[PDB]
Amino acid sequence: SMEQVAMELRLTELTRLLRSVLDQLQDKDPARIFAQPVSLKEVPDYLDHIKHPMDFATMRKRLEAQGYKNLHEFEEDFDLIIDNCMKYNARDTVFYRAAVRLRDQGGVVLRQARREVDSIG
Repeated sequence: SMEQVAMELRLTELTRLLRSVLDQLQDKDPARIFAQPVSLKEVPDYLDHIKHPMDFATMRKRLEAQGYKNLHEFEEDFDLIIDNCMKYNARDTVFYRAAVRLRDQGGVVLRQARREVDSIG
């Protein structure tokens, strides 16, 4: 149907916008602390602590399969990155501090992405 195609073009366009958001958020992590999944070889107890691990590479895989239907889903995954780190790591660590900085810097990016998603439809 033409309607199914139109819906597919919208998903494609949302995918484009989310890729640009993802790039901008990941620039706010120049240490690449959140680039890859926490290694279960190096942190063997991690899944006893954190039930839904998340990282930028895993988001990027989802994004490229057009697996985010809306901005809310993408923000949920970004929030898991931050929130997981802030639970596993103590306040006095470079990890926790990186998460706070990412949260604070990313909020600005996400605020204008929400306006763009709404605006363009």
